[PDB]
Amino acid sequence: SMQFTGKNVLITGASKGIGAEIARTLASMGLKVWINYRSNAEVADALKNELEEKGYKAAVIKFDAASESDFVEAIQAIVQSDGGLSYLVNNAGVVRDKLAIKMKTEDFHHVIDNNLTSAFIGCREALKVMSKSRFGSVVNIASIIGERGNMGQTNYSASKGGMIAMSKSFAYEGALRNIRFNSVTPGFIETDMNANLKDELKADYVKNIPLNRLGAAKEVAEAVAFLLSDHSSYITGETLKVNGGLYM
Amino acid sequence: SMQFTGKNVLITGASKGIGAEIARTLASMGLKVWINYRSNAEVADALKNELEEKGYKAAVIKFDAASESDFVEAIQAIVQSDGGLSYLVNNAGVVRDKLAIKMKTEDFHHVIDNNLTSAFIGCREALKVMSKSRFGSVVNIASIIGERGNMGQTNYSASKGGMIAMSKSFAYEGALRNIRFNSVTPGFIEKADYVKNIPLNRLGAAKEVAEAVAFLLSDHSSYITGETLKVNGGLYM
Amino acid sequence: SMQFTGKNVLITGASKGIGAEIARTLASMGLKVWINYRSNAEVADALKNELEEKGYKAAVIKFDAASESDFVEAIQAIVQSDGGLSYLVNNAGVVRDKLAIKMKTEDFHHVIDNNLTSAFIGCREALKVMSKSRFGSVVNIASIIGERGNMGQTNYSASKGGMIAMSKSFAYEGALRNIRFNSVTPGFIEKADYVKNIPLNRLGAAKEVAEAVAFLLSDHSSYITGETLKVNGGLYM
Amino acid sequence: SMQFTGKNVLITGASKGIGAEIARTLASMGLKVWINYRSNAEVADALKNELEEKGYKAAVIKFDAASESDFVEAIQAIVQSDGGLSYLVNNAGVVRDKLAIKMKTEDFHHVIDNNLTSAFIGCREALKVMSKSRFGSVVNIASIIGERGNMGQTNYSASKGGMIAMSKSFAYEGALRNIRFNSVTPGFIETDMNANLKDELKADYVKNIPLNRLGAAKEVAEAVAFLLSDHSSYITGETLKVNGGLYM
Amino acid sequence: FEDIQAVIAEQLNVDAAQVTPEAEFVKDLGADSLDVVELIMALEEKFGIEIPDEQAEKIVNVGDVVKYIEDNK
Amino acid sequence: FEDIQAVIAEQLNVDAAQVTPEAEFVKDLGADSLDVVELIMALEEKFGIEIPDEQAEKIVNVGDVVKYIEDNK
Ligand SMILES: NC(=O)c1ccc[n+]([C@@H]2O[C@H](COP(=O)([O-])OP(=O)(O)OC[C@H]3O[C@@H](n4cnc5c(N)ncnc54)[C@H](OP(=O)(O)O)[C@@H]3O)[C@@H](O)[C@H]2O)c1
Ligand SMILES: NC(=O)c1ccc[n+]([C@@H]2O[C@H](COP(=O)([O-])OP(=O)(O)OC[C@H]3O[C@@H](n4cnc5c(N)ncnc54)[C@H](OP(=O)(O)O)[C@@H]3O)[C@@H](O)[C@H]2O)c1
Ligand SMILES: NC(=O)c1ccc[n+]([C@@H]2O[C@H](COP(=O)([O-])OP(=O)(O)OC[C@H]3O[C@@H](n4cnc5c(N)ncnc54)[C@H](OP(=O)(O)O)[C@@H]3O)[C@@H](O)[C@H]2O)c1
Ligand SMILES: NC(=O)c1ccc[n+]([C@@H]2O[C@H](COP(=O)([O-])OP(=O)(O)OC[C@H]3O[C@@H](n4cnc5c(N)ncnc54)[C@H](OP(=O)(O)O)[C@@H]3O)[C@@H](O)[C@H]2O)c1
Repeated sequence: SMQFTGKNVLITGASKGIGAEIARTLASMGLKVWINYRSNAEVADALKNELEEKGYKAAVIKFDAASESDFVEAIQAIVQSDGGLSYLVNNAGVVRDKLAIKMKTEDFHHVIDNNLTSAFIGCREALKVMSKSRFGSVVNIASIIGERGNMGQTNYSASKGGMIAMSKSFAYEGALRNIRFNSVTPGFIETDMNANLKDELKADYVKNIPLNRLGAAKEVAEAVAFLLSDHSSYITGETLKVNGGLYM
Repeated sequence: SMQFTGKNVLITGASKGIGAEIARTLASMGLKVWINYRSNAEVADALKNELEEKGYKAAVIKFDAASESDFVEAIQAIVQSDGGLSYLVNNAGVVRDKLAIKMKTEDFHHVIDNNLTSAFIGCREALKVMSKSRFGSVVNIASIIGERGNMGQTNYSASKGGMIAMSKSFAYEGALRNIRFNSVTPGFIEKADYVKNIPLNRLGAAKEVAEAVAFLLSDHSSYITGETLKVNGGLYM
Repeated sequence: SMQFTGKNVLITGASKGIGAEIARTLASMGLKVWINYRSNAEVADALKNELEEKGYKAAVIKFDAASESDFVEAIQAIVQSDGGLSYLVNNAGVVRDKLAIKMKTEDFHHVIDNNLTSAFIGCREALKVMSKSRFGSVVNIASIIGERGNMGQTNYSASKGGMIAMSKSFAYEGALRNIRFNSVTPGFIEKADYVKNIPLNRLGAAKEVAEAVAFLLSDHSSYITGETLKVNGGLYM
Repeated sequence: SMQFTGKNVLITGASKGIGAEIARTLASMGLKVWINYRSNAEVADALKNELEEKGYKAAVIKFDAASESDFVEAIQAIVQSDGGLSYLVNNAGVVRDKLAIKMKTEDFHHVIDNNLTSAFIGCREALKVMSKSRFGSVVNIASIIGERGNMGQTNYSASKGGMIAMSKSFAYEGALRNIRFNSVTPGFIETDMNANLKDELKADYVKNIPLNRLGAAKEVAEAVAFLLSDHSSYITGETLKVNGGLYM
Repeated sequence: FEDIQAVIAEQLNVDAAQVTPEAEFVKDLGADSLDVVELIMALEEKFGIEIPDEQAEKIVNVGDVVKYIEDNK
Repeated sequence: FEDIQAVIAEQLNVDAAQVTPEAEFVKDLGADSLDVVELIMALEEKFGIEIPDEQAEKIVNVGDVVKYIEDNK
């Protein structure tokens, strides 16, 4: 485990993937996790039922993280039920890869709006509900390619890079009320988002990763847990690389 | 002066300030500068006159860098007039500072759509027109804020951090074509108590930014792509 | 607490300050801490007693971390006693600040040989003993100075910037062996006017550094190698 | 060309390689270049004679850059002849690659002493002879692998990384007298230092370099020239990547 | 088809014999991708108007290129 | 030699038939480098004392390993 002074956590896009495994990990450390989903609740409720049967406190909550009014009401309901929100994790993310010349301002905005704007609302509402309680930790799931860039991901990289720079400024804004903002920039994780991909391009990656494997969603998750826990109490505006050596 | 293989350049938001001073600089090195403006012609043509008056080549052009059709069509007009396009500087930027809790999603979008999306259409048309000639250089004007962040600038930090990471990805995409992509991050350019954080003990002058940009478009930086060049007097190392 | 696959750990320069507080922390999580000291036993055994008194395991050991034979032989002694070695923290450091023009080559070397070369023998013996077990974690304690520099610390900035880049290279070398290498860069740890540059408006406490180190040695960071983890209250983002 | 307010420049290890091409470039921009060599003057004098025959002002000067007394006297003689030194370039560098377990504290120190200490003396003596004249630019040739690390180069990376952090501090120290320190971190340049290397490992690199070629020593050189020239007058404590996209 | 043969063969440094109708652009004629996007765009410089992504996705070998053109004529 | 065969074959997951005297460690038996450094060091765990770098440089295939050992015995 790891100590937490807080009690509950909101994890946008937590139904599947790294978001799921963040919820399992924070739950099994005795936090109350609010699994967010946007569309089909059959996977989110299944996760919630997996976690309660293990004896952890869990819940599900429906909103589009890119929708301001839908996001703000969501947290308000979390505060109303629990009397405050201690930990936010902006995990919600989409990917749409295209060579720039075939890419369209819809495809740029689709990623910006879902990957960047959602995180802004999160961090913002995170200041609001946490300022008076003089405590808080937020973690924005970014990506290696916000630090490095990548071919065919001019929209995804634009959004992850904004998220890392934006998180730095929030950390300035919330630092005096002991509200810390950090980012996690994972390498290539064995999840839903990149599962469908050419083996010619996948073993291509493995041979560039010094640790010689794709990372586990549980491994991004426990790094997010450290950054939210109290062990990280002097760490703010940092970016934690979880990429097995793929970029240093 | 500095060696340029290319002939012309497009400078978004160049009617005043740092954009004007990149146009002034880049013209004095022999390029035909395509100044654009969004609103006031009067001052934009003043600049075109000031440059043409020193015996440089210079042209104005009117489009909103956030508007896809206006800017795509612009570049198409410049290609059709001058034969092609060699250099582009995504200089167009806005600022609307606020603490986060006082900031509405409109206040975020106004900066993202106008600092980052504009840089996107720019770079994307750069790739489109410079590929057949296999040659080009693009420079995106960011800020120290895209590297450090800043209190009251979560919307701007977002758009400049975007622009930096987006630029690196374009740099991957156009290398297949000897089309280089790089960013410049200026610090404080010309209260005055903020000078104590700068090691050079002064506010950098816009010409100091224009020459950095000129170096990144020039042939000297012909092996530099994907880089971010800090012009900040040492404020952030 | 935190999950550790390994049993023991060696902490260079651990008799006092941040080193003592890494020993105290890492022991309270169940590891056998091998404190070392270079000179004063008295205070080093005080710490060994304080830990053993709370029912933790703990051992002192005497060697100069700059002295190749002393430290190679140390680790050989710890292997021979405890069967092997799992974790190492290169914490040994010195400081001798001066303006550059007042600084003699001896004043440079005293810091390089004692902050960076020590980290070298450490990491190098880490690779030597942890390979057969295919498991380990090494943490080098750097500083915000190795990232930002600082006036009057060209010798220290050199040794901490070295240690960071050296650590990344060791991380490449031992990945072939599931041996992770990472750095921690603490900011100001506990005049007081320097607190105005820290966003958290306070000097970090050494336990806040020890737990960062513990996280980098623990199994949670099992996909983190080559990273640099800033523990600086936001002084440098 | 490019404007320079200064007149002469000292370039440690300038006889061959990138150091040579720095000297050609700064010379052909009308600077007086002091080509340093450590051992055999047949290549340094040949370079000096190449440059004067072109009509540029050049010279040669013998010292081991890692030798403090030998370095300090060298600059003193440069000041005595020319009445001051405007521009220093710490180019002098050695490489010795070994897996860490086969590496020896001699091999660590050989690189540290030659790559790092030499640069310290340079920057230091650079403050001295430039402080009273309220002008100066210094450029330390580092390397990509001071930023990234690399397998088998724990000694080289240690030294390049120190050089980049050390240059930052000098830039603090000399900033008020308008003395600027910058580093150039090149990628893989087609010179003497890496010429002898397996084609299996060389084409390995090329396919990782987005610009799809090894850089030219002339290309590191013109980037050093920009950083010394006046066009860079607001740039200090920066690190300029000249690696064709190999690292971003 | 003959002028389609010469276009893709100029477009990526291969002679017309390479262009058998069902030689693939990537497994056979040896091309990255921008190569195929810029070829398709180059093929829309024949004014086959803006043939859709939903029909270009299925382009892999030169014969599909003869389709989709003579479709969108 | 027989025990030399079994050592390198354990040392890098290959059976003894692979070990023909002039099979190379890298072109034949399939090994990176630490693999060969750690093998040589493992072979000095036979107490062939610290055979020099200047004689190990020339080790490429298993027969040289039979040399340099029986030299430094
Ligand atoms: N996996 C990697 O290799 C990698 C590496 C870097 C970091 N990450 C980051 O990790 C996060 C996602 O995890 P994953 O890679 O495992 O992807 P995934 O399996 O696709 O999970 C992403 C989840 O986010 C949800 N989501 C998206 N937009 C949302 C919104 N507006 N409101 C609420 N939920 C929303 C999803 O949407 P649906 O309704 O569409 O299911 C889905 O449940 C992202 O931030 C991604 O960019 C990925
Ligand atoms: N100077 C600094 O301290 C600092 C810091 C970092 C770098 N820079 C960057 O420098 C750039 C401009 O320099 P500046 O500070 O001198 O700013 P400025 O004084 O506001 O000049 C910016 C220019 O961009 C124009 N512009 C804005 N949006 C545009 C659009 N969509 N299309 C076309 N033109 C547009 C301006 O607006 P109007 O037509 O409304 O006048 C003006 O001509 C920006 O990208 C800024 O982010 C500034
Ligand atoms: N606290 C800060 O503000 C700050 C900033 C960044 C991080 N750190 C880092 O923290 C580490 C130590 O923390 P500290 O600041 O609390 O320093 P400290 O108070 O000086 O403790 C440093 C320890 O290292 C020992 N030591 C030095 N050289 C040694 C050697 N060759 N072999 C063995 N032990 C040796 C010390 O010397 P003695 O035996 O002489 O006592 C002492 O036990 C250093 O690497 C420092 O660079 C400090
Ligand atoms: N080439 C690359 O791929 C690459 C990439 C990163 C940057 N660089 C850096 O570029 C510099 C060298 O250029 P190069 O790669 O072209 O190497 P090179 O051809 O080997 O040239 C290096 C020169 O430095 C001299 N030198 C070394 N130590 C010296 C000392 N103490 N005093 C005076 N001169 C000394 C040499 O010594 P001799 O007497 O032995 O000739 C030689 O003339 C170094 O800082 C290197 O680390 C190299």
